[PDB]
Amino acid sequence: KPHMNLVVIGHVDHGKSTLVGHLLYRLGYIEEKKLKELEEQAKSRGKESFKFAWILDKMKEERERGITIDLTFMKFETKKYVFTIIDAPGHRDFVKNMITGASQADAAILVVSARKGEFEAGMSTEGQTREHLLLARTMGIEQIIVAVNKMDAPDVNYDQKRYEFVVSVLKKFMKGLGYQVDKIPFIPVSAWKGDNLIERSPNMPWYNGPTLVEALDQLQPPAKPVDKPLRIPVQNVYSIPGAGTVPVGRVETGVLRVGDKVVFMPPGVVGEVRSIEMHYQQLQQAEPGDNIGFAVRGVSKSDIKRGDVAGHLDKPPTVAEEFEARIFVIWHPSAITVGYTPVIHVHTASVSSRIIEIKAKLDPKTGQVVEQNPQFLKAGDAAIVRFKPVKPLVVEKFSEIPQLGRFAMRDMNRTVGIGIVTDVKPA
Amino acid sequence: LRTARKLRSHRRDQKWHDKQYKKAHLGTALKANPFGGASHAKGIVLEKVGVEAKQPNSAIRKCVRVQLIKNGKKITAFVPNDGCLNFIEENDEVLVAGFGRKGHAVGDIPGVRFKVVKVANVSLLALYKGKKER
RNA sequence: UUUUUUUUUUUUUUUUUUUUUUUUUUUU
RNA sequence: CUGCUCAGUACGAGAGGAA
RNA sequence: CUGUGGUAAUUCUAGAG
RNA sequence: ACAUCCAAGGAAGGCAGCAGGCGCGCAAAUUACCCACUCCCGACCCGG
RNA sequence: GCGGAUUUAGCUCAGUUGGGAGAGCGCCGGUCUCCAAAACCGGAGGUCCUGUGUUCGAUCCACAGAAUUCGCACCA
RNA sequence: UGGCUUGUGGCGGCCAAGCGUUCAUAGCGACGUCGCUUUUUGAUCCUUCG
RNA sequence: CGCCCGUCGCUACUACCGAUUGGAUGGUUUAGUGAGGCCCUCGGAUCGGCCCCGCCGGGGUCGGCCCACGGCCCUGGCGGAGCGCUGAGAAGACGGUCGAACUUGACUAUCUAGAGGAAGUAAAAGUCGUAACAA
Ligand SMILES: *C(=O)[C@@H](N)Cc1ccccc1
Repeated sequence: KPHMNLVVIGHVDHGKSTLVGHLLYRLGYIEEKKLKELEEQAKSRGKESFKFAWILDKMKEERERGITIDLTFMKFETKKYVFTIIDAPGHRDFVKNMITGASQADAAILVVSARKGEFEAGMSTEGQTREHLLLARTMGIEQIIVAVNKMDAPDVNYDQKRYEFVVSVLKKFMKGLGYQVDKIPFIPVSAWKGDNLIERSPNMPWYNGPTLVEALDQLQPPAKPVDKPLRIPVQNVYSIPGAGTVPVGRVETGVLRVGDKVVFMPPGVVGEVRSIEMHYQQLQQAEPGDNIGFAVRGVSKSDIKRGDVAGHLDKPPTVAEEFEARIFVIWHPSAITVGYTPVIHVHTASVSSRIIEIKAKLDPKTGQVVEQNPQFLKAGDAAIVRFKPVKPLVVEKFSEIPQLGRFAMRDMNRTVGIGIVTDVKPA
Repeated sequence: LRTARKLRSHRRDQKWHDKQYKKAHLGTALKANPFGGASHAKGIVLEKVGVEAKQPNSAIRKCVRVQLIKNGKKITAFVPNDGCLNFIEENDEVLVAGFGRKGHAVGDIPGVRFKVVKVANVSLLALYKGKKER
């Protein structure tokens, strides 16, 4: 049964965690006694409507504020697939976390509230339906399902006109991003009631498409590049009684087996795999797509962090002394010059990088040079630029390992530009 | 031949006059230094302060005050190589060791009984010559 | 028998940093 | 005066936060 | 040792041959 | 005196025995293979 | 991960409410000297840590980075 | 104690040059001028040493 | 124009002294309290054997043609079912020595906080006087 990684994305409060939680529940992955206890705890803290969300949101600050802060990973299994599902935050402060999530994903569920004002807000200039869609594209997610959520809400009440309104807006925007919009399901659901999650909803007779589970089965599994050299960007590092220090991350390329000797770049520390675990099931090998924790003998937690990359010793992950990229500028309030230093979000990493030169401005649609060494770039421009990371950074050429070779540029907490790396000068 | 005990007792007591023997005899070594008699202690560079040489010799000596791990006490330390300052950054883990038998510092040095040999769990020789690390 | 011998201070505190240079057979 | 629902709501770019 | 049993849970343990 | 899981009712534990985690520090390993050797333990074998 | 401080002249610090900085050492330079000390001249010396927003204009505000610090959270 | 009066204390008030980045009064007001007040203090000797 | 002394002013580091009846730590503990097992006076949930009586079935003898029957000895079943006596035997319980642990203080050994007071040492030179070395 093929495995897939699913990221759940969308604007703050639109219903991401409630969807995932409620889906896991009616699919029977969550103990009724636990759902009962969560509900009681939720009511007693003034937050009844967070009972499904609190399956995913566990941190003290998440519960206090009623928001997701960082990623949560859950395994569930449909008729055709086994999914690792990744719950991502909508809050603008934590889009860096959502991005690491997208970097690990094969497909995305975009959760979009149909409630009056909630939709418009998410799709507004500085909204996260807009931003998350953009970032998901740049991190290389092609398969997308959209859950038009909260159909149950009184200000919505299962209205097909409201639904078709959000669908059309979403379609015009998504097509401008390069999505193949004709192929993607727009399912009207209620993460809270359950409508169209797993079974079909009587409240919405006018809807003929897949339910969300059906839409999942209609996805297609991605290429498994087992013959390219091992690369595992670390998403987090735990220190675990019995195991020791265990990096977690999704195997992008190559294969990893217990016994293997592995190196973590850019620090250059080397350890040896004691064990491998996916969703609490011990493994002996892990292949691309596997989202795993791997115990490492001889490595201290302080040696390694998120955004580090693990490969085998003979073909270690490339550390960029500098690198070259083709970029498009989504948004900027003035202009970008040589010297401009946004943070680069690539795979699980995020490191400020200085533009040391702008070799050429390109026509954004054709790719031809329109000017050698432009005096600056502005919103709407495309370019070939050189980048020097402020601290050691791992990147690969897009042509070689695309999952370590696509990136976003962010500055003053906004997404400014997008990029693919066309060349790397190794450290 | 029957007066053996006096000579026996006399020797041990007169022996107390030897200060190094005395040093072993009193639990002082354990408590006279931040180490506890230890040869090496891991530490943190609290500050880097330039100091002046003593007597006719005139020089600026590289000096680091270090917070020790288990001990948690202030330490006066000597930076050894030429441009180690370029390579010494505040709050990087540092291993320190002493100079020529415990007691007095090198005559040129003022109040430092300790030497800095590791940066970030890396020996000094490696940073110092180009071929090794950077 | 051969020798003293007075005189005595009326008036002289202090002196910044650093100082320096050394090594041998064998006869043509 | 306080709590429960009002409600993490409207209003906010957020911080927040009602009646 | 047969069978017949109860409990969230423990080296729980009935009653009957 | 520590301190593990609590269906709220309860139930356990003594790794100063091998492995293995932490801690501590200036300072000491691997979650392996096996009864073939040396013995020993149970009854007339050959178990452990 | 979150949140606060701090970053200004070679050194250490003061200012500020957007029109654009100011002092104590330094010290450094010269004269005299073997070289300093003393003495006597002479020195001016800063992308106000960085990007972007706002603005006619950003050292200052807003929003974002770095580096150092200090709280707090997370806990294979 | 009480009492005249209110300098002193306390409080409002007309005018608006100024603060308040644009603007005087949203929120404050120089000076200058009208006063209310009798829990401060002051001056006065009227009632109380028969 | 040689050496040389001490107070006084900076800057730093040690150690001495110290209002708080000062704080922290670990060992032996006086007393008051006392879980828990255990020996021991009891108790007595409960179980079986024989005691007495009546009734039947079966083996061996005696009085009966019988057969039922009665007596002895041994078992099976029912009533007075426990009503008479005995044995082992859980909860509990008298009084104990052992003695955890709680508290209240002691006491050592081991560090330690502090306004101030007082030396020194880095000690090169600022500032006062000539003590010692040549009666
Ligand atoms: C260890 O649990 C990982 N394999 C799963 C995980 C848990 C928490 C945080 C990150 C990863």
